Amino acid sequence: MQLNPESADLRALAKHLYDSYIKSFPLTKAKARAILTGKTTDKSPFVIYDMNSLMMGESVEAVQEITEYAKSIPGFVNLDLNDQVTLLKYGVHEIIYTMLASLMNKDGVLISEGQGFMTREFLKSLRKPFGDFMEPKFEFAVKFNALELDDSDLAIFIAVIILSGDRPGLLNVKPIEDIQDNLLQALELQLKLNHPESSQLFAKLLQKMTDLRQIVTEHVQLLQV
Amino acid sequence: LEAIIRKAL
Repeated sequence: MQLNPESADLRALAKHLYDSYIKSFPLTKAKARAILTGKTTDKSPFVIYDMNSLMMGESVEAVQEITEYAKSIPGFVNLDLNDQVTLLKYGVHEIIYTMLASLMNKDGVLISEGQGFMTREFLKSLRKPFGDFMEPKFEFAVKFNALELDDSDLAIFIAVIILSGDRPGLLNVKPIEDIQDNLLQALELQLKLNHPESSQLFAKLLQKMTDLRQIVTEHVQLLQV
Repeated sequence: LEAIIRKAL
């Protein structure tokens, strides 16, 4: 590869998506990992690890933030308004579970915008079938966080999921795929520059999208109860 | 909800 005008426009597209990633979402991964690790910021979160800790601590919001970020993707607002709703209808759950891995470690998940922290084992100890609600998300997060993506990687990765040309009921598929092809080019370059150690990380990220649709499929089956 | 999406646009 070389540093040429096409490469610079892909990096400028990456920077634009990252700035919108920050403006649209309050709690990013960089601040999430800082809270979960030692370099914590302000007030420490209230850990909920059993029933007693639940008492002394006693999705709709994310849908609005993701739509705000989708409006900043170049060309998304110019699509047919019905297709814009269709892309966000079948993709918002895949985004939320991707953002959820940023707030997760092997012990639990960050809740209440970092004010609380509920452990993984306490969520599994809940009564059936509520004990199986968050467990598929943790198993995905352990594998997903093993890729060690940052906010710059996730910003473009979130954009590729939105511009999925295979959503049911898309009136105009071709212009959607032309944007995703541009997003895929920027995501490939972003991963090669930011991850000199991960062989075929671009291929591994695309395979994670198949795992995301299996979570949403499994989550809807759990919601029919 | 699709109704929440068909609003922020």
